[PDB]
Amino acid sequence: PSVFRNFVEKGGAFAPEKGRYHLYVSYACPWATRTLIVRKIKGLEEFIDVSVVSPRMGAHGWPFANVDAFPGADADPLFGAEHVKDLYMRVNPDYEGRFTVPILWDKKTSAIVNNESSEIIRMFNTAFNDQLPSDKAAIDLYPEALRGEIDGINEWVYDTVNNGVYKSGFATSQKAYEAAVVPLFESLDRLEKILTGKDYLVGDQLTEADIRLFVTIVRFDPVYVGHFKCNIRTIRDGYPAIDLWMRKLYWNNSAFSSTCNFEHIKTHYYWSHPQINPHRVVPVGPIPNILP
Amino acid sequence: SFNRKPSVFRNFVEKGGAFAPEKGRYHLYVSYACPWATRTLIVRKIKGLEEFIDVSVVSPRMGAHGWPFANVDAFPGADADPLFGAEHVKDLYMRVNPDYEGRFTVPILWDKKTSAIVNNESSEIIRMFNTAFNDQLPSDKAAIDLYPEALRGEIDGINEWVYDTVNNGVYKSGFATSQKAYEAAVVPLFESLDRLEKILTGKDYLVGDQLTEADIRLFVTIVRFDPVYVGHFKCNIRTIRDGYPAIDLWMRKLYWNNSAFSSTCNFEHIKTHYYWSHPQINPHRVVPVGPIPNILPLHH
Repeated sequence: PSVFRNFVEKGGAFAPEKGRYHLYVSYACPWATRTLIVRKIKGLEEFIDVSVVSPRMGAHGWPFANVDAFPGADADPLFGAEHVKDLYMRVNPDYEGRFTVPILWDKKTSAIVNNESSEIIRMFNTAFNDQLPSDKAAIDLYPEALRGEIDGINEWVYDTVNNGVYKSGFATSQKAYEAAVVPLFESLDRLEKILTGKDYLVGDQLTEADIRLFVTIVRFDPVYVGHFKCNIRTIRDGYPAIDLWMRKLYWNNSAFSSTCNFEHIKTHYYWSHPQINPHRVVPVGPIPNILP
Repeated sequence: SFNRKPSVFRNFVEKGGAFAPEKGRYHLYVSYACPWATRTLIVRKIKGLEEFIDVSVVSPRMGAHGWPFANVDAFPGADADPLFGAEHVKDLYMRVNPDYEGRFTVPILWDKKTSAIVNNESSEIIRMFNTAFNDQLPSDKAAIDLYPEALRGEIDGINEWVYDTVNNGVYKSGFATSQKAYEAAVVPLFESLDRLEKILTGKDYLVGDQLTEADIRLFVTIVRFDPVYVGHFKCNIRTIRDGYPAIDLWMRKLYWNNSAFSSTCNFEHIKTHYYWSHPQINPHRVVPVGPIPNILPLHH
């Protein structure tokens, strides 16, 4: 239940202006990786900067490179912040919500525009088109011919897959655990017969629906199988077409390979959850992280 | 780092000795989840001793007081203690020696006549179940020898590094409290699994093209490798199903073609024990739906 739900739209308080917005993310959080993937498909590395927090979350939440100097992590360049908490309590000092990543930060106002990944990739989809080159501005991860159909698939993929892995690993009872994994793999079987032969989830063109499914499927086999007990079967050997669909987004599209740091992924989940893995031991994991 | 503790009771059921092979004299305390106990049960049915040694099945939900019996924890397939009404396996060790400071492991070979423990080392128990009782068994069951002396050099050879890197290596992988000790155990394990993969390629048994104990000591670990050991012990470099086809296929030929490996294999007891009994590896005691199925069919 994320707060801050404002959009960067022309003629608004948050207008698409170059070098005005900063994106606080982690390479491990799948909702943050959404924003980053879309940020590179449309070439916005000149409109939105990115600070990568350390994956070893704990006690004080997401830390920055000054307190925890993990490879690939950035220090906070806007403020002297040590943890993501500092940006939330900057805007509201009695904020009782959570310190969720990603964060799209407005430098000009010094406030949070949005931290809901579904919308950030969608404002990263419109808004900035006037200032982008012709090829990168042509990309549309949400054309309205197949829009309504995307929200349909994105809705049950969100509930059973994107979030289903989380109610699997974080469940504290056997009953709640089983209530989450079975719909997860049932929807994975439904997704498996969708992507048989097809190369994309919808309409022969890469869409956000592929992206919201990719960031969780890319972490299914390394993390979600062992750490979240989503082990009915693996995407590697149980879902061959889902597997192959994922690897051609990975090896044939730069916005998925450069946005995928398995070190941050596996280190975060296994280290920052002491009540699922008390000794913070990260397995050598499935080798390799992803097949060719 | 995980350092196992050796067994204290190491007497044998042999010739004119204190422990002679007499029908209905010995009681075997086991659990369907313990792979070292499952050794005893596999050998007990290959050589047909179900009328010489009875078996009490301990509840798989170990915890606090160690292995409990069906009277304190009523899990399906678990038995109560019929000889002394014991609540936990600890009681049988403490019965014979009230100043016994060791651990309360299973299996237990109990001498009813002395009211004492004959043996609690699985490596030797499967070897006394192979000798001793041959005079009293039928010809078919007495002919079986899981340790013929022609191959008593290959068996101890393979059994030595299979125990250290595979049988016990899986335990020092999962029970490790540090990243280095974890990595120090998983790498030799899968290295020995690669070596095991090239041995059993084409072959039907580990040594000399016949069912030996070495096949039995390796089976009890491989059959639970994919269900428990991958997720719970983070031994997930590869799975036996899709990474080691010859080890996998070797295991399924012992499972589906020999009843003494299927009837001694209760996956529920296996998966419930490891996930419920280790609150320092899985604090909320949640047992995954696991790899489906527990073991692949004989045609794959």
